Amino acid sequence: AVPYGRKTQHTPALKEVHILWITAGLGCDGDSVSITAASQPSVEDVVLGAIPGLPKVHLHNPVLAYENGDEFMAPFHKAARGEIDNFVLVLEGSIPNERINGEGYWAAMGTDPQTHQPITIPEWLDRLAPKALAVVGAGTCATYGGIHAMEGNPTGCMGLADYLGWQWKSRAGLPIVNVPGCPVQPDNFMETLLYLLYQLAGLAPMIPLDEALRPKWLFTRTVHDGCDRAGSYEQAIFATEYGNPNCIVKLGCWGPVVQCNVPKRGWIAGVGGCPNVGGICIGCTMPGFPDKFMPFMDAPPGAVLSSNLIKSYGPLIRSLRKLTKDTLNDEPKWRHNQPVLTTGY
Amino acid sequence: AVPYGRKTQHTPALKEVHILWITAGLGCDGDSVSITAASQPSVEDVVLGAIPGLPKVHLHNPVLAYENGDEFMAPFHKAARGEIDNFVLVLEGSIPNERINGEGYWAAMGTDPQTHQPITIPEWLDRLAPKALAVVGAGTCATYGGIHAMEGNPTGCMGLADYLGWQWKSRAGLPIVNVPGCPVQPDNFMETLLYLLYQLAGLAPMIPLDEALRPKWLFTRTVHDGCDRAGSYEQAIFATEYGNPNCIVKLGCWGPVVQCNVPKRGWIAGVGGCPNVGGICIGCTMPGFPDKFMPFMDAPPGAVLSSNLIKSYGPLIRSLRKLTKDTLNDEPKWRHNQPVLTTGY
Amino acid sequence: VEMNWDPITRIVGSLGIYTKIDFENRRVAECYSTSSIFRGYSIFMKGKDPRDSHFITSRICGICGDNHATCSVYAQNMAYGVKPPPIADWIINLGEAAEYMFDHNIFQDNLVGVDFCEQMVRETNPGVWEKAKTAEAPHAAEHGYRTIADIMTALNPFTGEFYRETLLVSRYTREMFCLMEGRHVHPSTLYPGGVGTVPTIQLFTDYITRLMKYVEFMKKVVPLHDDLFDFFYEALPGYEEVGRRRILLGCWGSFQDPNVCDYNYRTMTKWGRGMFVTPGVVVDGELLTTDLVDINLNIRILLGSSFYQDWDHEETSVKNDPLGNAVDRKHPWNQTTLPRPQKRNFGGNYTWVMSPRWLDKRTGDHLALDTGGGPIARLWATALAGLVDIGYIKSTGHSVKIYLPRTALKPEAEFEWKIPMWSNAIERDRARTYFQAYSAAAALYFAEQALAELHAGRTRTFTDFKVPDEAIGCGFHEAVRGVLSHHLVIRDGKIANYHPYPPTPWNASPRDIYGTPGPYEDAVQNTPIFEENGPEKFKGIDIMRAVRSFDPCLPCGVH
Ligand code: NFU
Ligand code: SF4
Ligand code: SF4
Ligand code: SF4
Ligand code: SF4
Ligand code: SF4
Ligand code: SF4
Repeated sequence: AVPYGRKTQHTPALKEVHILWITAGLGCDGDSVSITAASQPSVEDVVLGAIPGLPKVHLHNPVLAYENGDEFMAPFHKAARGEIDNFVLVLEGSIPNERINGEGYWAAMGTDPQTHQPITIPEWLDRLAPKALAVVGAGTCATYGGIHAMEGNPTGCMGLADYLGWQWKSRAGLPIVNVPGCPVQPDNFMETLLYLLYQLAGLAPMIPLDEALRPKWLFTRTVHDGCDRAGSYEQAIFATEYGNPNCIVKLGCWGPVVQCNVPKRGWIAGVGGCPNVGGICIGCTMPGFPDKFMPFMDAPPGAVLSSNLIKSYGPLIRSLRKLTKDTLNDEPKWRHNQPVLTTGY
Repeated sequence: AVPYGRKTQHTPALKEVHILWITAGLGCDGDSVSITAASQPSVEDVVLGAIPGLPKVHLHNPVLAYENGDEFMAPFHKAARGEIDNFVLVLEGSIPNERINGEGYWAAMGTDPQTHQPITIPEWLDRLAPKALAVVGAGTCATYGGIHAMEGNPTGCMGLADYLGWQWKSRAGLPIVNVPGCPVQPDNFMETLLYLLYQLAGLAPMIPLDEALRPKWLFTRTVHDGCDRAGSYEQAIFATEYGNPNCIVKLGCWGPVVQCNVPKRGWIAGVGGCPNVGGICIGCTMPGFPDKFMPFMDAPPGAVLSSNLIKSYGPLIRSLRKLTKDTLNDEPKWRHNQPVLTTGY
Repeated sequence: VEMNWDPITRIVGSLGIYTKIDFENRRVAECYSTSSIFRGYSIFMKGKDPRDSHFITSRICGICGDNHATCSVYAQNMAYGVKPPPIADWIINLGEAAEYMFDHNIFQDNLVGVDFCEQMVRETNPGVWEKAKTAEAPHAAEHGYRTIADIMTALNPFTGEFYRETLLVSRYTREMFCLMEGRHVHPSTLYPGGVGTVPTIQLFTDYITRLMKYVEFMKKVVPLHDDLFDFFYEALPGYEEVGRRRILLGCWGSFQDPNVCDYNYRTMTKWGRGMFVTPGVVVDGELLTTDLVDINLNIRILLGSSFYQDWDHEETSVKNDPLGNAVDRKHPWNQTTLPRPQKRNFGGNYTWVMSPRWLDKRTGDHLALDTGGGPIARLWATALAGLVDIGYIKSTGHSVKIYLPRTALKPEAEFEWKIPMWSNAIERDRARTYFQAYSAAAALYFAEQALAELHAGRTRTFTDFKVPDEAIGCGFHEAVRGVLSHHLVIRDGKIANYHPYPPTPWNASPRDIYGTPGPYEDAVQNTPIFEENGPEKFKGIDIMRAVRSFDPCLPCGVH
């Protein structure tokens, strides 16, 4: 009864995988909420294993989980002991500085019966991190510290690299995987997770990351490289007020120097965006975010130099486009309802 | 039993509307097949009145029609007998010159109930157009003559405005409504069609159109002003072969002088397009199409000029941005797990 | 018996519920709620440019951030003395309406729904499952589910037909949202003085097209949930008692009228009224205020049970409002957050969540006003006002009339939400579904207004402004989970003080100095135990159904 063609069905190198999702870092749960917007692939696509041949995925995420309280945490505590040999660690939110304390906590999950003492995020990390197949950073907070690692913050928090080391490799040789963004672009994360499910199954090579440990195929090109308002930039036409359809670099957009794919990719099903729809890029996917971008609605100094640049040839190269567009908005002479044919036949 | 909300529902100026869709032009039915792909609004959305307060829609289109043959042509014949008043005439395909014949025909749809001869496209237009509430051209063939009004074509065909006259008006005051594109972009047409359904219900002003009888809000801006490769254009980075992610003007793209929203808008549900995904723009929405654009894969003459010029400041501004991006890939110094906080708090 | 669950899942943020429950009598003696995350927005916001507020405050939460951005942009509008073009606030309303439609739908049928699904009911009340199979749903004609037991199975996570569907519904409602505000949850096109969204006939076409699909979906979902909730009222007579409290409801208004709103503190009384969700404190079955200035001045943040040192000896910044009124010290405008990290102890100090209360001028009481969800608080206030006349939404006095016109496959529908007589867990959840129809209804009206502005040609979307060297500002806006306020202070052209107070902060708060319980506590205390299990395997679903009714959101709660 075993149908010919099942021979195309090859068992994954890793039969199953556990995804331990810590949302109790310093942050909102925006990256968890965001990924439920994905379609390429969707989050139910991944759990129900819509794409065959990949490891069976077990998703342990507080926001969606069926288990509750102490039973939800049970898989977390088990892995800590070394009982689990197939879990990837996902952090969402930044890592608090607990050394500046103290007899308290900035962030925590799992009150523990060991002493009736809440575990801190730093304890969880170097408890699970060195036993994991891979550690994933979900959101600019967990990757680089983000908005909460702002100048003047009380917690003195940081990203996963700050805490573990930028050269830190997992027990399976996988460097820290950083998927930045605030929040993470839905498809971006699901593309990266899917890539990891492929790599672990044996069907793909080591995930190509960059120096900041970002997925190359998502974060190499800059925002400006994919912005459709870039025409009006070349032609020296810059928006005077928000809402205008032209380039908004003088209005706050850091797009020319930020590594993000949103304008090119869209936010949800091609719909959303930032500067391509009149929202200035505030550089939310960068390590320097947000301090190296504020005040947001001010022009980037670099833009000021390049904006003020005199492109003399501008208005006449803008002329032949006009002149050429006019010859192209008129039909050839042989299109008429006259008694004789004049096409050339 | 009438609820208060009913006061919000208003009766459309025109209670019902017929759309007579003559596909028997020198066309290929691609514009018809195309609008089935739309979703904003969908064809079945219009047919079932998803949006309240609009004229009841009876769509008479051969590709979808339940009715067959003589029953399908019934409402057509009845409208040429002046026995139908609220119908909109849509044409798809080029209008042929039947004056260089002769016995026979280039194109025919119905059959003459008396002479029992095929009815030519010009004959259908004379009987229907002056009675129609509005005359809509669907596709570049029906608007400007399109690919079939090419140099050397045996039928000597043309577009609506050519046959009926550029300042032609219906008996409701509406000018010829040209919707260019080869094929028409799915949501482009349904939006035009939807606008007309709003106007007839007296819920919106006359359809704003340009001197070529194109909807303004759809065909004002050029391909270029909405191309997410414009970025690589401004930074003078042009592809030299075809699978290349940067500007392709040197390879055939007419985007800078072509009026179309495709790259900005996507093809279907934001997914496709032309130069934005690596397919040169061949100006298929322009009166000059296709003759003024051939050969397609040769770079347009006006292109050679533009590309050379901006090779000047290209290098500097590129390195300015690369250096700035470097600074942005570095976190602020106050992110670390040291014993003492250094954030400012 | 000491039964506690921490962290609580299927909510946003890390929450912990510790309790003392009397099994022998089926009662909950005490209760104590606690968060575990502190980020300190009020702290690092100080000294920053005011123009950055809405971008930063949006990150307060990953599910409702657009509400803070909106609420923040409201306040800057006040401070900078600027009124954005009329079309810009229609756009912002259309965006926020989609935010309601998205959030309540994802939360109702994917987070709180799991509490009602087969798998849970067959782990909590194996008997009720047996009962459920033979109960035919009163509205199977509208939602196609024959029995309540079928509906329940349709909610099993990932396998349930309706579970999987609402995920889809949360995507195109977010698409809608993104058409108006750029991206979700943190907006990109929102600014003080207007928006960056380009108004075209396409923009409103793509929104209306998706809206109509959400409307028809609600014709199915309203009856679908009434039947499931009416069931528990019939299945377990008295269950109404679970998660109930005195009618202590807050509603600080929602969608705004550019015809009237100029964003001045003085005229704030007036255009406070004409908001398409009437603001007001309801207490209890009775309605006190039509005025936000009235309700604004009476807000006090207490600290009986929180990890802060209190700002006794910290300098005030605002003594009077822009209209001369007196301003309190424990009011957010004059608040100073001193974070005090310390060991947990439910005797006195056990939560990062402060204890906001309200002041009744009539009685001198500082009651723990709640939102309930808070689509429940919202609907209650508007019904009484009898002030909103939108057609799609109409206020009588005894109720509010929600009308949804004919879609492609269904005819008209009207949903009259009558005052529930009770403020319980189920009636909350019942309210959440009804407000989704409210949002969809309201959104239909805003789309009209917007198109007029567009057809008129008035398409400017931004009005220029200047940042004052000395100013104050208040933002009032109903978030998804209820009342949301943003109090801003500007000194030396910089942010001197900024405190956002979302709905959760109230609901999750502990008891004030006066010792009045935290809005969960009182609701989770008065909560009976209709459960069918004893402590040993007992998972305590009845308390969870109570906390989740409030629609908790701990990032908003501590910020
Ligand atoms: N809705 C909502 Fe939030 Ni995560 C709350 N509570 C707030 O403004
Ligand atoms: S990166 Fe942004 S969305 Fe994600 S946890 Fe941080 S503030 Fe939230
Ligand atoms: S709006 Fe931004 S990304 Fe777009 S072309 Fe301008 S500076 Fe570049
Ligand atoms: S602000 Fe910039 S980096 Fe952030 S999602 Fe938008 S385009 Fe990307
Ligand atoms: S405009 Fe193009 S798609 Fe339409 S009939 Fe002509 S050749 Fe076919
Ligand atoms: S590929 Fe074409 S439309 Fe695109 S930026 Fe280049 S010349 Fe312009
Ligand atoms: S070839 Fe040009 S005009 Fe035609 S669909 Fe493509 S972008 Fe539009």
